[PDB]
This record gives sequence, structure tokens and C-alpha cells, in this order.
Amino acid sequence: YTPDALSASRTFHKDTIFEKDYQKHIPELGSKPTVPKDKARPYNEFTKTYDSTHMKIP
Amino acid sequence: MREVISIHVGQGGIQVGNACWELFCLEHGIQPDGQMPSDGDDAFNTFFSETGAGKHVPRAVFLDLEPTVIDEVRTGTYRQLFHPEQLISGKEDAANNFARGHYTIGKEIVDLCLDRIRKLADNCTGLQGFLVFNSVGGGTGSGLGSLLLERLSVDYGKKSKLGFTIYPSPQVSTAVVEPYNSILSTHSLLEHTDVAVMLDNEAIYDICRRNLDIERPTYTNLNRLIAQVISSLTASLRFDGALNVDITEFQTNLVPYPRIHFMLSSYAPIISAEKAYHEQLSVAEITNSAFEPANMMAKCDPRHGKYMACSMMYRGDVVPKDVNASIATIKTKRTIQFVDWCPTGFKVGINYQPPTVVPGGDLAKVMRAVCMISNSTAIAEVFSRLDHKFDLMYAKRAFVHWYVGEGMEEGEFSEAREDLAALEKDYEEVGIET
Amino acid sequence: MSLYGVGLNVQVDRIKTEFRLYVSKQKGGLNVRNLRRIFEQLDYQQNGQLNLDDFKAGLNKFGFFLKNVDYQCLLKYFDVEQNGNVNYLAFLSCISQTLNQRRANFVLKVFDSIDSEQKGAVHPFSLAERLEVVKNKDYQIGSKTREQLVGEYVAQFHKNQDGLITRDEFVSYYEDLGLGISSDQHFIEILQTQWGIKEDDDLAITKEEVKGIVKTIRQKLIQKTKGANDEFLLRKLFKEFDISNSGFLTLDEMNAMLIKLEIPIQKRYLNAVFSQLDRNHSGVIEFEEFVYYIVNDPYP
Amino acid sequence: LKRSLGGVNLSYANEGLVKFGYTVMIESDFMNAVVASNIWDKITGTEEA
Amino acid sequence: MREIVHIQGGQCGNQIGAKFWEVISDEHGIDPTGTYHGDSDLQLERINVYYNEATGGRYVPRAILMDLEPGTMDSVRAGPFGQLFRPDNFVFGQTGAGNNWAKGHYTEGAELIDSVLDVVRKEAEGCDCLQGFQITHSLGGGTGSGMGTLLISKVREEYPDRIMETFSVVPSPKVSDTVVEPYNATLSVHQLVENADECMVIDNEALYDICFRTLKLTTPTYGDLNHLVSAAMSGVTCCLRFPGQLNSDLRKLAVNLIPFPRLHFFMIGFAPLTSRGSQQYRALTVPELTQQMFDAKNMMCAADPRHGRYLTASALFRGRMSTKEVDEQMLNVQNKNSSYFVEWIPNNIKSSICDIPPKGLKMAVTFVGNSTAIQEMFKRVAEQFTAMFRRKAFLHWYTGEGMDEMEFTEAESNMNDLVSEYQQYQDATA
Amino acid sequence: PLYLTSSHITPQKCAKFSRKQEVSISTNEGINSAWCFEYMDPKLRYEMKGQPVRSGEPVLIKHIPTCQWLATDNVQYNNEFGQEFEVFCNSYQCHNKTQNLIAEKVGRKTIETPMRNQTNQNTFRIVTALYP
Ligand SMILES: Nc1nc2c(ncn2[C@@H]2O[C@H](COP(=O)(O)OP(=O)(O)OP(=O)(O)O)[C@@H](O)[C@H]2O)c(=O)[nH]1
Ligand SMILES: Nc1nc2c(ncn2[C@@H]2O[C@H](COP(=O)(O)OP(=O)(O)O)[C@@H](O)[C@H]2O)c(=O)[nH]1
Ligand SMILES: [Mg+2]
Repeated sequence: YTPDALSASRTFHKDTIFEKDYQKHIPELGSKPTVPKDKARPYNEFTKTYDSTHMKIP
Repeated sequence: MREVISIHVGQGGIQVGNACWELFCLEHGIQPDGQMPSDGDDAFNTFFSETGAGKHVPRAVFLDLEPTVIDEVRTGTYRQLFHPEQLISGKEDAANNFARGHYTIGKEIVDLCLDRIRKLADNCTGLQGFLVFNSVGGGTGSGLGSLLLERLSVDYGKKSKLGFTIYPSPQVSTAVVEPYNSILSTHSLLEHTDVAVMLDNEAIYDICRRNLDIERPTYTNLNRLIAQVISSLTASLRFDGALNVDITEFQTNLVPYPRIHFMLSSYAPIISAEKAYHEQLSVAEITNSAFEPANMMAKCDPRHGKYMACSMMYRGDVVPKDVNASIATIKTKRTIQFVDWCPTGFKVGINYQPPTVVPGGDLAKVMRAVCMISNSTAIAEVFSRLDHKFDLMYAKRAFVHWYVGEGMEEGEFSEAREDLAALEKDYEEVGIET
Repeated sequence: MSLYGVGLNVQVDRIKTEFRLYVSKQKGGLNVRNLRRIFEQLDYQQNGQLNLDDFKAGLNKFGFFLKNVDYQCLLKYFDVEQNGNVNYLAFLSCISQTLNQRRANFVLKVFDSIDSEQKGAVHPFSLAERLEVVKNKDYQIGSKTREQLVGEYVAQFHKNQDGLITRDEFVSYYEDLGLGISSDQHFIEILQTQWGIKEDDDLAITKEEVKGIVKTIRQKLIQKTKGANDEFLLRKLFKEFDISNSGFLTLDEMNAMLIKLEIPIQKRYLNAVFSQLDRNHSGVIEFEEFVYYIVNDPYP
Repeated sequence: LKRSLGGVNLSYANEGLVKFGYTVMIESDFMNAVVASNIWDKITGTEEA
Repeated sequence: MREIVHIQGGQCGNQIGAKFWEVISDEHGIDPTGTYHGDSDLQLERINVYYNEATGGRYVPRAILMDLEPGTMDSVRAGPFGQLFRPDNFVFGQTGAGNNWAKGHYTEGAELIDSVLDVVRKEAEGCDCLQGFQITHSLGGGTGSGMGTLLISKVREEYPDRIMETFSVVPSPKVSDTVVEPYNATLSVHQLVENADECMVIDNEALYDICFRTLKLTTPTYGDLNHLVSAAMSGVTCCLRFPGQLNSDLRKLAVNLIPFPRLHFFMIGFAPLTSRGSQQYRALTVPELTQQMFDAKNMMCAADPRHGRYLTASALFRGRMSTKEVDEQMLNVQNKNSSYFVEWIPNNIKSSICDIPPKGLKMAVTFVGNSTAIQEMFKRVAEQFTAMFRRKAFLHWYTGEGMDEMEFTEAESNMNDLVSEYQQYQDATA
Repeated sequence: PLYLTSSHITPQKCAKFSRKQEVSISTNEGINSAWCFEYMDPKLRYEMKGQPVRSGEPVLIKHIPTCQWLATDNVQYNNEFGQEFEVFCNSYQCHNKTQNLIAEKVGRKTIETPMRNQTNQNTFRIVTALYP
């Protein structure tokens, strides 16, 4: 009994582009970096410290 | 409202700075040219300053007496990012000699460095502190680190200073004359550094071989790991979380006495892309891995000694109840025991921002990460080994002329040795029960 | 000065550069094409020759003032037939740029957008509609005598015997205008705001980025297995999928190999590296040549 | 053998002046002999020569 | 920019330098006419180290050819790459040395050395920031061993702080071509020990052995030995001229190599070396390179290091490669060969990495070692010296120029003291 | 395309028989392909520069990166196509030395002009077609 075809014999990789699920969420190199969404520590009322009138008080 | 000034001196300092700044740029979405593509408000002021037209100048300075690496920085992919006049380059290398970089050649470059530091700091009026990077076992790096620490300690005074210093490995090393300038630099930095962090290379080699399954890692991977560590430490200053901690709350929960300011750092998880999917990555198990001694980035075995302070920072989607459960398990296990006069020494921080994976890197995408900084009495073993090396070297006065001939007197070795012996005494003395 | 030999050349080149710099600094109404139209009034008989006094008067009328030494040097260089008269045509043939490729692409696409019929020519009246609608939102479609009224936006060009505006003179006039405007960015800004068209290539792949990518892929193969190996490891994928056994790689095949070996490059960067690797331009890479480049190359 | 010994035409020279693009013979006078190349034999080198 | 200047003298010095310049010109892609024809920009960024700029974009080497007889320079000017050296860098006399140290160091050298001193001073003040000097010469010849070392003394007096290396091809007694060899050898080594920052010992028998038994080449010439010497000489300064993971200049190598001022006599080696017929059958890897590194069969000196203990050693790697395997290989070879390493200097190996390999190879290794086994040639030379000197054979030629037996006496004293301290610093223990 | 090139002499890579500089047909397109003609006689080599090269004349072939002349000998070699000799690069100049440096100092001769004769070995002939 012939072992079906030689192509039926197992190969380490196959013509499936995404051969293993391992590499489908990996970061693709030349992609532009993505700006983070609305996630950083609240800082809005402290601007009246870089307001230049803060110093020279008298 | 917060800015931190990063200093990179020595070839190791510059190589680490390149990697960490690349990670920072990727984190904040800047292109290599330093331009923002047209895409909730930034808060990248910590690392970059906006010129007014789109360009973002990093808040860093590079110092070296050997112009090769700085020339490569000015030639590589980041030419348009760095400000050209904040990359200071010398003429001749110190050639692994501490006295050359501390007494003869660095004098004509420290003035320019101070001028540029002042010019960078005048912009920062909510400045948090200074971070410094240097290889201890390198001549110019060590000498300029000592000189800059001495000058800044009197120029600014109370500003917090953290030094992520690269000590030579105990059993392996590159040079042969590293003990001399190693102890010289340690003596210099003892009273000039608020926080010191160990960065030996063989332990991170071990981490890479065991976890990342890389048989021949190079310095690039090491720098990437260090960059991930520093990003995890700093993310609290630029990303909201349940518990926020600043660099000001480090000398209060990590420095019981001013003499003891050397802390060792861990990181977790260290998982490759091929490894991430078959792991659930529980917070409890990553914490268990972090406290495992072989997961240390320093060849210091904490189960040799006591624990004084323990500060851990989480980033991702962790939950405080699981945090407390993991801490309870850590306290329950008997292989880890703290010092008698510290009932509670745990300082926990939480941040919402998950770590970002770098293209061309090797770490995988994860949803939870922990960075670790601890005080252990077992750290004295590396100092004892350096003492043994220095005794073996100084017994027959080898290499001594190479330090005598350029202006530093012979008596520095004796005082440095006495100081390090005093540190060894302090480390044991802080380890006896009342 | 001391124009003995190529002193002539170095002394006329500076005059070229200062003329260019003066026009660029003016940056406004003054256009180089105005010189061509202003010389014919002094030409009288269109012989192509003008004396030194008339040349000086014409230059002073434009507003480009020069020293007496300069005038003698220009006379010496551009008096080709040595009759003592400078050839203004020969002068204007110089000091004219051939134009940047980016500006050429922009002007060609601008012309093609109008010339939908692709006949290569354009009716002068057609340009007027765009030139006016870009400037006003309430101009409304039909004017009473719109042809003559809005022909003032046009006729800075010239028309052939048929009367259609030719692509060559279109690009020539914009080239002549782009002499005071020596900015790629600001020139593109003017053109795009004037024509109401916003398109351009984002960027071209740069050599240092190419070097970074090749260094990354060059280092990645080292990490696997042992030092002597990675050659057999690279050969083994080629054996796995090279069915015809011819020995030729392709773009998609190289993309697959990179995807197998944990390297997801952009399509554009992959095309850039492919083009850099191949000089035959056949879109095929010899496997042994690729191996030799990636593995055995002293230069980065 | 058949691929080695194929036919070929040498380009003619006008006024005996060599110009780029012609196909010419190179001959060592001291051997009184013409140079040829053996592609099938491979030199000992990583690059193919 | 931290450039170095080259001075060579004598027949052997000229022969070594001629091929060193051809090799460096080939690596930098400079044609014999002096016009750059490289491929990448890395070849031009640091070209100022060895070459000075001229009109037309051409470059000239900063080398000085110094001698008493114009025969050797006369022959070398007519060969390939003879047009690079500018004609003002040739200096020579009209008499010749006669293989006499006395005539080459007291009579003709003294009167001739003014011009060569003037030209070297001119070039040294010309260079931006001088880094150091390299010399290549022979200890068995007259003109070299005398006038070159007198130049060494004068330039050391003039520039005390600069680094100075010498490549001395000290001849062997197995097959020597000169009978007055030990005399001028001892005089040269005595004069050189107090002035040379580094010493680079070269032996002809070692080169013959390597080229015959490793290259398997049946009929080599002096050209081949010159090429090995040139490759070794270029290897030390590779990371100085080109980028790398670990930069290590000449001063760094010195400070990491010499523990004591008077122990600055080193032996070197190059790797890998293979026959053409075995290239396909050898896999070039770090273990193979480090195994070929420390083989006493590979050294360029007649001294066997297995008879002594390595005081210090250094490693110059060329070619892209990670540092892990280098680190554990160094540690492994130190652990399994602890008996051959002197104990009180643990981890006495320096390592440096440069990412630009030699053209035609992917990886390369330059080894320089300071070991106590080097004293064997000192004792053998001293024994030959005393064996002739007891009879005062050939001393009339030396005494004909005012020299007396005293200088011989303290030269023997200096050699005895050196061979004496090389024993104390091989027997000293913690 | 395949180009005729040479690379500097190395003990690692020396000729199988001649042991001298190699000549090789390779895929390299670098500077090694740079080949230049030279007119035969010693007296007029310099002044013949810039003059048209005419076929059928005795010429010299020299490499640019090495300034070495290509030549052949009665050196035996075996391949498929019968028994054949060797082609390589080498300077077959006459052995006697001449005082070029001292002539330089006096000012009688300048470097670009040659002074050493080369033997008949180095000659090469370009052959065109007989009929159009
Ligand atoms: N972790 C790490 N260490 C480095 C790196 N680069 C150099 N080192 C360390 O630095 C030591 C040698 O000093 P270098 O950094 O090469 O040079 P330097 O510190 O500027 O001092 P000089 O040698 O005098 O120029 C080595 O033993 C390394 O351990 C690096 O990129 N990462
Ligand atoms: N390796 C090598 N050694 C050489 C060469 N030429 C001469 N020598 C050595 O130089 C020694 C003779 O030195 P000598 O010519 O008298 O030195 P000089 O008097 O300074 O010119 C011999 O023992 C040779 O071994 C050469 O081309 N290669
Ligand atoms: Mg350094």
C-alpha cells in the first residue's frame, strides 16, 4: 500500500502564509506608531503653573 | 507638570540611551524624524519639549570622549530627532582610566556639559529629577559620572538623582583593570547618589537564555530589556492608574537610612511571541516568577539576606484584590523573609497603560506586567567580591603607576577601601534583630 | 576677478547665483519670463544682439544692479560671436532650472486633471472656470460675458495656432515661475491651494532606513541554532517551496520567507529592498546571490 | 561541448578604430594564442567565479 | 582625529611597510593613483587616520622611509603602489651601515638624523591630534637597529606623553643570516627597553612554520610573510578606524595589557588561517576562532607559552557577532587553562569587538599576549652574546667609532635584570 | 552578465599553478572590473594618454585598483577543453634597478614617466573581424 502521495508527507511549513497562529499578532515592523487614546493622568488645572504670570508675584 | 532629565555617559550609557529613547518615541507615537502625524491630551512633556512647529526635542544629553558612537547616533536613523548641540563629544578616550576622565581630560568638557544642562533645565520648571546611565567599569564613563555627580550635588542640591549603573560581572568581564575605577566610582557616588540600581550583564544573559530561548543574544537585546524596565518605572508619570507614585516617593519607601541607597530590580513576564499564547499570564503567577531568584537582573541572591523595602509596579488590567491576594501569598511563603524592624514594607503602584511591543524586538504582546525594586542585605556579596579583587590587585601594586602618572595621588585607594569596608559593616549591622 | 582662464566661469557662476538669490528673495511679482518679454522692446530688429549699454539699462529696469567689473565679465562670457554685443537669448538660456522631479510630477498631474480628454492640449477658457471657482464660493456658474471677463486669469501662457494651451508651455511657465520659488514644500503648497487638489506620495524609502532593516534581518538569523548553521536553515525553506527547482526567488516568495522567519516587513519597504537587491530588473532574485549578500558581505 | 563550440560573428572594424560595443578577440602575443573562459570549472571561492 | 603616523627604516622595515600600505589601501578602497573608489561611506568617514588630503581629492600616506642606502627604497618605488608616498618622505645617505650598530648609531645616524627629525616634526605638528607612533624594523640589521632606535630615543624625548609601539623582527639562531647578530640585537634591546611603550616580537621561523604547516603552501615567498605581518599590524587598530560594539584604542590596550612599566614585550597571532583547498570543509565560528587563537602552534614567536604563564592577553574580533559566546568562551578557556595563567591577576583577558570584517572573510581574530615565556629568546641571545664576547670577536669594528666595552656590559646588565624580573613575576603567588 | 576582475594577492587565495594574482570571471560589478589600455613602448606610455586606441596594435592591459598588468606564461593547466595555459596579473619588469628617487631629487625625471622595461610576455593583441 503506497503511503498516498509524497505531498501527503508532513512538512515543517506549508503554503499557507500564516502557517502558525504564533505569528499573526506579532508587530509588523514599518507600521506607523499609534497615538494612545484617552488614557493618562488627569492634568488640566495645573496649567496655571506654566502660566508665565505665576512668578514675579509682587 | 513633570519633567525628568536623562543623562547618558559612556559607551554603555549611550547604547542604553538609544534603545530607551527609541522605546519612548514608539510609546508616544513620534516618528523618527520627530514629527507628529495628524491623528485625550499628550502629557509627553516628561520626555519631549515641543518647539512650536511640530518637532519634539528630547530632554536628554549624551556625553562621551570617544566620538565613534556619537557619530553613529548623528549618522543613523535618528539624525533629525536629537538636537545637534546637546550631543557632546570629546577628543580622546580615557582608555579605561578613572583618573584620566576625572582629573585631566574631563575638566574641559564638564563645563560645556553643565552649560547645556542648565540650558535644558531652565525650560523645565516642574522638573522631577535626574536619571543617569553609565558603565562603572569604563574609564571615561566612570570619571565623568563622578565629576557630574559632584558638580550637580552642589549646583542643584536637593534634586533627586537615580543612577542605573552597570557594574562589572563577578566571574566574567571585558577589561582586566575594572576593579580600580569600580571602587573609585562607588566611593564617589556613595554620598552623591540618592538611588542606585544594579545593571550587571550576565544575569540578563541568563534571563534571555532561559526565557527568550536565544542562544547568542547581543547587547541590543540587553538594551531593549533595560528600556522596557525604565519605561515600566516611568509610565506612572504619564499614564493614569489606580495608584500613582512619583520619583519623590522613592527615598521615603526605599531608603531607611541615607547610607543604604542601593536597590536591585526585577521584571516580569519575560515571554517570547512563540510563548505568549500557551500561557494564561495570571497576575499571581507573574508575581511568583518575579520573586524567583533566577529571575533577577543582578547576580545577587536575595535568599542570602534580609528584605528591607519592596516596591512593585503593575501595568495593564490588574485588580487590587488579586494584588492583595498575591501579596498575601508572598508573605505566606516561608522562603522569603523580611527584616525584623519592618512589619510592612510593600509599596504597590498600578497603571492602566499596557506595555508596547517593539518591532524588531523579541518580547511578546502582554496585558499585564510588573517591575520590581527591592532592598536586600545580600547585595554586600558583590562589594565583597570587588574588595577581594582589589586586595589581590593592590597587594603587589599592579597597574598603580597607570593611575599615579596622571595626577591622582596614591592615597585614594586606601580611603576608598576603608569606605567600602564601612559599607560592608553597615550592611551586616542593619541585619541583626533587636 | 583675475579672469585668466576658468576665472571667467567662476566669475559668471556667482552672477548666476546672485541673480537666482535676488529673484528668490523678491519671491513675488518678479518672474524670470518677464526678462524675455522685456528684451524684445530693446531688440528692435530681433537680431539677438544687444550692446552693453542697452543690456545694463534692461537689467536696471528689472532691478538687478551689478558692478562694472561684473558687466565686463558678462559681456566677455556671453559675447560668443565677439562683435561686442551680448546675446540675451544665450543669457536667458542659462540661469534656468530644469525643475525638480517632484515639482514635475505635481505639475503633470495638475495638467492631466484638467486634460481629461487626454488630447495633450487644453482650451484657455477651460482653465478659467477652475481658476475662479477655487477662489470664490458664490461665483455662480454662468456669467454674462464670462469668456473675455475671466480670460484675464489666463493668457499669461501662449497658445498654438489652433489656440489650445500646450502641456510643454504649461510646464515651462510653471518652471519659470518656480525660480523665485525655490521651495519644494511651499511651491507644492501654492500649486495645491491654487488648483484645489491634494495628493502626493507620502515619502520615498530612505537609505538609512534600508540599512536599519537589513541590519535587523541580518541579525535575526544569527540568534537561531548555531554559528556555522543558518545557511542550511535559509536553504531549507527554499527547498521547502521552490517547486520548479529553477533557482529563482520572487517578491511574494521573499515575503513568505520573511513571514516565516518572524519578519513582517511593509509591502513598500519590501519592494524597496527587493529593488535595491536586484539590478537585473527582472523581478527575480537568485537564491545564492541573496544568501551571499545577507550572510557574506563585509559592508553593512 | 555543443554549447561551448557554438558559432558567432565578430563585428567588423571601420578605419581600424575600436569603439564600445564591438565583439573582438583578445590574444596574447607571447603565446600567440587567444584567451577563452571555462564557465563549467568553478573556482575555489565563496563568490562564483 | 586621533591619527597615527608611520615611520619605517631598514630593508626589513621598508619591506614590511610596503605591503602594510598596500593592504590598508586595498581595505580602504584607494587606487595606486590615490583616488577613492570605495563602495560604502564607512570607508571614507575615518580615512584621515592614515591618509592626508591633497588637491584633486587624492590622499597620501603619512609614512617616513628612513635608511642609509637607497637600494631598497629605490627598488620599492618602482613597484605597484609606489606612487602613494610623496617624494619628500624618503631620507637616505651615501655610505651604508655595514650591519654595524656603532656606525648606524654614532657616526652616520647622528649626522643624517637631522633631516628625518625635521620631517617627522613637521608632519607631527601638521596632524590635528596625534595619537601615537608605530615603528617597524629589524634587530639583526645595522641601519635599522641603530638609527631607528636613536630616532625612538629622540622622539620619546620630544613627546613624552604619546604612545609608541614597535614591531621588531628579532632574528633566530636556528637559521640566521648575520654573524654580528647578537651584538647589535643586545644593544638595540637595551636601548629600546627604556623608551618603547609596546614591543611586538616577530620571528621568521614562526612565520615559516605557520605558512608551511597551516597554509600548506609549498613555495611561499617573503611577500606572504609580509602579508601576514601586515594583517597582524592592521588588526590591532581595526576598531580604532571602524565602528564596533566595543571600541578599544591603543592606549586602552596598553593600560589593560602592561601591569608593570618594564614588562612591555608581547607576542601576537592571527586567525583564522586555512589553505585554499580546505576552505569549503571548515565552518567559521567563534569556538573555532578561539581554539585557533590560543594554540601555541599558532604564535608568531619562537617562544613556547606552555613553558610559562600568560600574564595578560587581549582579543580583537572582527565581523558581526554577538558577545555572549565570546564571553563564555573566554571564561571557559580561562577555567580549563588556569595552570597556564598566572594566578594573582584573575580574568587577565581583554576583549573587543569591531563590526567590519577583513575583505574576503566574515570573521577574524587578532591576539596579543604578554607572557613570561618570552624570556627564552632573551636568554638565548645573551648566551650567544657572551659566547662571542669572551673572545672579543669582531669588537674592533665596534671600537673603531669610540664605543667601548662598557655599553656592552650594562646592556648585558639590563638583559639580565629583565630576565630576572620576568622570573619573579612568574613565580610570585598570593 | 559576467565580468573579468582581480583582487589583491593573498596567501589564502593564490593561483593554483602560477601562485600569483588571480584573474576571474565573476558576477561582481564593483570597481574590480576597471580595466585600462596602455600603449606598449616605454618612451610614449605617458603621452599616448588621451589618444584613440586602434585595433591590431600591441597593447598592455592594466587593472585600476591594483595597477597590475595582465599576462600569461607557459604554465600548464588541464580542463575539459584540451590542454591550456594560465592567465594572471603580474609585473614582468626587467630586474636591474634604477635610481628613480635620486633622479627625482636632482630633478631629471618625474614619476609618471616610466623607466623600467617590461618583457614581451605582457603584450596582448586585439583582433577584429577580417571582412564586414
Ligand atoms: N549593559 C551594557 N553594558 C555595556 C554596554 N556597552 C558597554 N558596556 C559595559 O562597559 C564596559 C566597558 O566600558 P565601555 O562602555 O565600553 O566604555 P566607557 O564606559 O565609555 O569607558 P572607556 O572604555 O574608557 O571609553 C564593558 O565591560 C561593558 O560591560 C551596553 O551597551 N550595555
Ligand atoms: N619577514 C621578512 N623578513 C625580512 C624581509 N627582508 C629582510 N628580512 C629580515 O631582515 C633581516 C636582515 O636585516 P637587515 O636588512 O640587515 O636590516 P637593516 O640593516 O636595517 O636593513 C633578515 O634576518 C631577514 O630575516 C622580508 O621581506 N620579510
Ligand atoms: Mg567608551
